Amino acid sequence: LLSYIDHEVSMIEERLDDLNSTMQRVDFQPGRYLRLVAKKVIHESLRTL
Amino acid sequence: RFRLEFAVSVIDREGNNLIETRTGSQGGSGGEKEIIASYVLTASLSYALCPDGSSRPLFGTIVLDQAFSRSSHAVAGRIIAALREFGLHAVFITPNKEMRLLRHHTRSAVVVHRRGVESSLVSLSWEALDEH
Amino acid sequence: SETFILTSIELYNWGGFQGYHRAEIDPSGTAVIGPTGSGKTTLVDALMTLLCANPRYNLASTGGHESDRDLVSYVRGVTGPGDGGVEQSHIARQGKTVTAIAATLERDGAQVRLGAVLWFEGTSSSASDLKKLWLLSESPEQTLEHWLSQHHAGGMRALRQMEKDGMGIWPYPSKKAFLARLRDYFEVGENAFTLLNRAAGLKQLNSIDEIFRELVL
Amino acid sequence: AQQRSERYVSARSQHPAWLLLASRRAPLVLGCLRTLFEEDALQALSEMLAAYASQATHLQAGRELREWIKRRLVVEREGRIYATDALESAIQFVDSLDSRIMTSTASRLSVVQREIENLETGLNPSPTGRIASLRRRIQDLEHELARVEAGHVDVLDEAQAIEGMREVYNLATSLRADFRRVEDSWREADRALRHSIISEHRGEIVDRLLDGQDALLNTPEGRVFESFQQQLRQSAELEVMRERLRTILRHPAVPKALNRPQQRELRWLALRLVRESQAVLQARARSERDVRGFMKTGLAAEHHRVGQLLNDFFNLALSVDWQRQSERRKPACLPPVGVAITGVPAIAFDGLDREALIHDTLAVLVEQGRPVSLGELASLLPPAHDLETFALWLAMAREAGIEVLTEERQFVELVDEDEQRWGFNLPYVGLDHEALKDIDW
Amino acid sequence: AQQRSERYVSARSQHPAWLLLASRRAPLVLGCLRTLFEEDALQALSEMLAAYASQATHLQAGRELREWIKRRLVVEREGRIYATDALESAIQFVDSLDSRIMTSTASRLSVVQREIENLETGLNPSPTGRIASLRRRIQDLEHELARVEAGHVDVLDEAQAIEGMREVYNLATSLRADFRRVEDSWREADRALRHSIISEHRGEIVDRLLDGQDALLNTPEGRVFESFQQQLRQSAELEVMRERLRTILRHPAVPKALNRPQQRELRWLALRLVRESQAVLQARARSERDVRGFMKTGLAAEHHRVGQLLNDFFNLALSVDWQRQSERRKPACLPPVGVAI
Amino acid sequence: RQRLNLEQSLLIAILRQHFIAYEQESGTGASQALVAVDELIPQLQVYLGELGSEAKERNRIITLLDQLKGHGLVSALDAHDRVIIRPIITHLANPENLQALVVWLREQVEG
Ligand SMILES: Nc1ncnc2c1ncn2[C@@H]1O[C@H](COP(=O)(O)OP(=O)(O)OP(O)(O)=S)[C@@H](O)[C@H]1O
Ligand SMILES: [Mg+2]
Repeated sequence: LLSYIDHEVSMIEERLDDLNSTMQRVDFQPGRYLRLVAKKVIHESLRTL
Repeated sequence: RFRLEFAVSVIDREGNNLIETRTGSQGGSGGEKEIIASYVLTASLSYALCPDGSSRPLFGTIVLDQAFSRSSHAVAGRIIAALREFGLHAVFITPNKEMRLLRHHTRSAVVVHRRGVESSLVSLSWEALDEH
Repeated sequence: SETFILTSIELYNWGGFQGYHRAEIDPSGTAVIGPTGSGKTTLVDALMTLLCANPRYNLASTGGHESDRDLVSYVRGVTGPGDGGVEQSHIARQGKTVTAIAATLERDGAQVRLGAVLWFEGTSSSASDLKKLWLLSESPEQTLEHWLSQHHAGGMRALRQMEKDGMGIWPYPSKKAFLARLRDYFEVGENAFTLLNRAAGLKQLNSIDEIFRELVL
Repeated sequence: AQQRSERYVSARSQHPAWLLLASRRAPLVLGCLRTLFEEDALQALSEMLAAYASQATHLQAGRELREWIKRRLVVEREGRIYATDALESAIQFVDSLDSRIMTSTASRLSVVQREIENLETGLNPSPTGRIASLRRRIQDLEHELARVEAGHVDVLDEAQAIEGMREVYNLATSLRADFRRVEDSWREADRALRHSIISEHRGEIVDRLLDGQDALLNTPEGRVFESFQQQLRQSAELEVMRERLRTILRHPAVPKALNRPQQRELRWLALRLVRESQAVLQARARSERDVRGFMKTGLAAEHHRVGQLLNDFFNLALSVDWQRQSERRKPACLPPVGVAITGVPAIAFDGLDREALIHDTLAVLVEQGRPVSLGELASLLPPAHDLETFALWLAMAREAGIEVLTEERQFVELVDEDEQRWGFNLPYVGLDHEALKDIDW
Repeated sequence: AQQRSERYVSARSQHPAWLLLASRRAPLVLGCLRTLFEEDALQALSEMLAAYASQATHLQAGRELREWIKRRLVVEREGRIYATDALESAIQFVDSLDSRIMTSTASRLSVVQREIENLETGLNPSPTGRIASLRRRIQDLEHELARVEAGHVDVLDEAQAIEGMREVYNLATSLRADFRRVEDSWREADRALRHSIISEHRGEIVDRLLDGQDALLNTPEGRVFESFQQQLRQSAELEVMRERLRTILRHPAVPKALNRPQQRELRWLALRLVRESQAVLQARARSERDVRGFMKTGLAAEHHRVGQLLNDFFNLALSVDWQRQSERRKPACLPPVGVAI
Repeated sequence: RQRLNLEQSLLIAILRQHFIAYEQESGTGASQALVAVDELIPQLQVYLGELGSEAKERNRIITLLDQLKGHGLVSALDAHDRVIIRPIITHLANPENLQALVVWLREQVEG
């Protein structure tokens, strides 16, 4: 439960960084561009377990 | 993958400033939804190909249906500019609504026709068509 | 360079089109035009059928909310909701028939051809009665007319026998192995083609989280 | 010692990279060339040279490009410009003046000692010393294992980790320096082969070479590259190397040692190297195919004879007086070739264009240089379509911030193609060039 | 993008080595400098410039030498001239245009992979992984030893041997890269310290620094060199490495891999390295001693006041008419010093 | 068509040399022989001479290029000051005609 989930989350974060790295080249409305961000949330039955 | 939350943000070119944060495409006008959806989808597709594990794409092509059904001219220009900047190849499918921009940014055209219940397909460059 | 691109598209006895037809597409980006209800979406649907694992026919019409057609209707070639009578005149072809499609990707010093052959045997409409076969060729001498000649000169075994003596050919009876082989050959992610099919006509975005948690990752 | 001076003089006289260093406009040229490699090149060069007057444009850029091509700084195959080794060497020298990763480190000494030991062991053919060395290494490994099992796990220091990372990056990134050299060697070998073929023309040699299926263009660099790529084709160690690198990258000391671009380069070493290695085989195949196609033409003797005749004619051409118009207009003897006929036997597209209208309106505004209302602008420039134009003018007026009055009406009468009459009850506007001179459209 | 253009323009404007390369007489001067570092220098420069008119020698040679001294490509301390990093960089660039050792070889790939493994193992704090890797390496060595005892001794081929020898020489010669950089950093640190002291002249700082026995003039390059030489002082590995080098030196492939100068360079690596390493510490000690002597001189305030007065005098001197003889001969107000009877 | 004089003959010979240079380093594929005017200017100045202004020489070269285009040997100039050499010159400057013209010019010079 600890190792597998945490490793998967870390890999997902690294991959997301890699994805948002290349977004900056393409130009949105002049003087603007887009960036994707993620936040971590823990809830539900996990605590109970 | 269900232990995260995602959001998009618009950041000005010079400097680094949050200008607008979004979790979707709600409350927008007609053209805004189309441009946002096309931009995010094409960026995700470009990543999803070979450059996912780096290197250049091996299968580069993308099909758009009913292109520019609700936007104006400038929005279409931005769309084409971004699509070419991403480095792919596009095929367009439109009714006779707009053809100037297509003539400006394409090289070959296909004309379909129906007469009864059959169909006829013709292909031609623009130079030959101009002489008629 | 080293990037494959679509170059031409075939069609034979499919949907509205009848007989033999083909179209050429320049690799610099091409346009398709025609009056309303002339067959534009049919060509793209036929192309899309060959790649994704679950087609969404005529998606762009509704903006991304509903699907409206199915494979059998295209194969037999219905041309309307119909009138209702003794003879279903709103159906182009009845009884035993054959349909075959093919697509061609080209790259510098390379050429790859795909395609499929389907047929019925008797007057029926069950989904199980659809005899199907998918192909993947490498040599240039493989052509659609050759496949049709082989089919008319024999049967399923006659078609399968091409791999035994020919080269650069791999028939697949099940689509799953075909897709696995294609993905291994092209070195692409597991959800690329379904993502392309979804992006073909989607014009909204309810929440990016669904897109990322179902397609991208 | 003087031989060195002579060689330096020759190098200053000959080597194109040094000549580019001696060039007056070296900074702009180097910046442009480095940016490009990441017809249209002339456009980019002219655009860059534009805002650098300080200290023709198109003509000078073309002349410089052609001079460098003659100097073989870059090559031109069919319609494209390709780089050589000298460009990369000069670029490296130029950008190395900022920051260089030091090599005189203890870690480098350790690696050198290990490699020296490996070489000395490998070159030995004795079957006894190898066994003794293996036994000694196993004994040392067992000692280390016993010490570790005693609880002596050694973790390196922060500075040590930084130095190790820097040295690893420096040694790893140096694998891509020799790529252009092989292509240059192949091209020069091909040119020498073509010169030898044309000089020889003997058909027996051409027939023998065409019959022979053995690979042409044989240089030691080709063999070295082939061996390198053949050992590179084994992915078993490549996967382990990639996994080890990705494991290393997740360490707190990484931001203190390498910047973003270096980390990005290190993350994708394996696939990038494989693709780069593959990229040269196609070039070799195309070169061989073109050589074989040229050989099959069988026109080398024709070209040799025609060149000899042209040389003879140009030798004769130095004994005539070109300062006389009468001699220059004296007819020669050449049969008419490709004689054509004697002329005669003696018996809902288009729609609207925006850019042109915008440009013409801008030209009218700048040439008049005074405020103009809609009526005069319509009179001077009658429209094809009455609508789609009033809206454009009103939109420009509103966007520019120029005020528009709606309390007064101006009547403009227009006649379409099919005669008839229309009356437009437009409001009043005033248009000037200065306000709207700095807004894109 | 354009930032790199500006940086390269500035580099053309600033870097002394680029200025020397862009000079008209670069080849002969570079050859003379290479010969020298292998009054007297100016005389030799005039000698070389003499029989190369082609295309007053003493008049122009001194001017070029002094300009390059101002350009700082050569450092003049008291009466002697010494080379710096830029000159050596230019020399290396010039001599590299003829022959460059190939770097895209399989041996370098193997070395890269093995060093990656070594560093990754060394940076892992977990004990279980260390134990597992140790056992796996022992097992692999045992398997290789069993194969060798089975009679499978392998010897590198002549081409492979030459490749390895050339790679070894390339790696070994890299040890002498950044010796002068530390010296230049120490010189610039000395200049910065002197300017800071003069700009300050507060006697408290000088007294505290003199009282403090902490060694000043500390640079990161100094720390790296100190660690490198501390590891270098272990002669046990040096002797073994030298013995291996001598053993390798006698092989049939030596003439076909390297020339005589390369063999000479590989012959005396350890002694020359020790000599050059020892040479740096003496220079650093001299620099520290001179810094302390200048601090103990205690004339910074006087020099600062004299500089301010000279600045004021030169500012005022721009408002007079120097074109008139009478004003140039008007007596000034200066008492005589050291009058002779 | 009209006959050919010596100035046009020398220009044709130079264009033939250019075509030879293009053809030597050529392989499979569709390509064209394009030469800029500025490259051709000094070589013809070597024989004819040099005029006071570059405008005079440029006008003379343009006139000669138009005269040769009238014979179908080249085409009109493009936007980048270049001309295209048609392959027909290969049959115009075949070795037999080259030898005949060389002999005729040698006889012209000798007496
Ligand atoms: N499943 C079906 N059932 C009945 N008719 C069908 C079916 N599929 C296609 N058709 C017929 O095929 C035509 C529609 O196909 P298309 O011409 O491609 O539509 P379309 O090209 O999207 O029209 P536009 O130009 O986009 S509005 C009509 O004549 C339909 O009657
Ligand atoms: Mg639809």
